Amino acid sequence: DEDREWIERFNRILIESLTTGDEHTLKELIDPNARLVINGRDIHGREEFVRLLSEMGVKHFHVHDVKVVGNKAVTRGILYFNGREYDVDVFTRKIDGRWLYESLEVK
Repeated sequence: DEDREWIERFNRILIESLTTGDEHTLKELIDPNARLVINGRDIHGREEFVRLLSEMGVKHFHVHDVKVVGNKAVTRGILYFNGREYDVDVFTRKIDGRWLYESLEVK
């Protein structure tokens, strides 16, 4: 699906931007009020979102599937880091022809 391919394209930009600390692109990629969900707790703000995801050292972000609903999407995928696989849900919204990251939950 075109929707899955676009999420994958933005995922590649996201992981590279996190790896290199490209703050300008991260600010364009991630909603300022983004939420990171770790062990069921919502952690609020793009600052902590970036800090904690950068700390993880994500080596690859694989998309399992994508469901688009209007201007929003929920993606199930796998983050690879610490030599382990972590299931994640990723929520995005459409903005000016881009996907913006709104929340990510590590299962």
